[PDB]
Amino acid sequence: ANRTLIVTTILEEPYVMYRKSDKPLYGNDRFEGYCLDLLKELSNILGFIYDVKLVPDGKYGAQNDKGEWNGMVKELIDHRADLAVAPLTITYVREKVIDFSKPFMTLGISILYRKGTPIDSADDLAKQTKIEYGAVRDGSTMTFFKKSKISTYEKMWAFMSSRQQTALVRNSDEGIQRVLTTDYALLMESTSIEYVTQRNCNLTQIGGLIDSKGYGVGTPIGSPYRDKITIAILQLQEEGKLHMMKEKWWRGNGCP
Ligand SMILES: N[C@@H](C[C@]1(C(=O)O)C[C@H]2OC[C@@H](O)[C@@H](O)[C@H]2O1)C(=O)O
Repeated sequence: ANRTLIVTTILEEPYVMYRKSDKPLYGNDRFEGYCLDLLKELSNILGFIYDVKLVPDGKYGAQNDKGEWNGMVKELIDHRADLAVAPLTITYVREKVIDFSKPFMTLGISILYRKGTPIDSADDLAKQTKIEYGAVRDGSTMTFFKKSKISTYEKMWAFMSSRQQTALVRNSDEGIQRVLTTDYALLMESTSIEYVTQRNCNLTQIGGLIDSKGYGVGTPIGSPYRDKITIAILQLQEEGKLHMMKEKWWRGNGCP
C-alpha cells in the first residue's frame, strides 16, 4: 500500500480543533475542523491515508536573518512531513522554499479589537499612542509587516519589533485573550475575524482588508503530490465542496 502521508498542522479554529469528548481520544480522531474535512476529501480523491501531527514548535513559519525557517514551513523544507494542511498563507517568500497547491480560500489582513474606540483604520491605529497592537509571532501577518515598504506599515513593524515580548503573541488564542483583557489590537486574517466576531460580540473588525491572498496546502519543493493536490482542490472548488465546508464550519450570524 501507498506510504501513509505525514501531515503537519497547527491548532487554529475552526480549521483544526480538539474534538469535544467525555473520553480520551487518540490519533486523527483527536481533531476536527475545516482542514480535517479538507483532508478527508483530498485523500479520497488522491488515494491515501494520513497521520495528523501538530507542529512541535507551534508556529506557522518565518525565516530569521540567516534564512533559517521554523514552524510548518521548516517541517516541509526538512521533509519531516509530506503535506501541511492548515490555514497556511501562500506568500512569495514561502513559495521560494516550498511548493504550495493552488488556493482553497482567500482572505486579507485586518484588525481585531474591542468595541467603542474612534480607531477606524491601520493609519489611525499606527498614529495613536493609547492602544498596543501586534501579530502572531512567526506567521505571515508578522512577515507582511516586517517586509512592508508602505510607510504606515513600516512604522507598525518598528512598533511591534520594539515591544516584541508582548506585541508579538505566541498564537491566536493568546492574541485574542490579549485583546479581551488589555488595550491591545490584533492584526489578524479576515476569515478568522469573521469567525470570532460572530461568536464573541465584544469583538469587532476595525477597517477593511489591507491585502488579499490565499491559503494553500504546502508540500516540500519537488513533491510528487503538489500537482495532484492542486487538481483535487480545483475539483472541490468547482463542485462547490469548499464553499459547503466553509458554511459548515463558520457559525453564521451570532452578533449584531
Ligand atoms: N495564516 C498565517 C498564520 C496566522 C497569521 O499570521 O495571521 C496566525 C493566525 O493568526 C490569527 C489568524 O490570522 C489565523 O488565520 C492565523 O494566521 C500563516 O500562514 O503564517
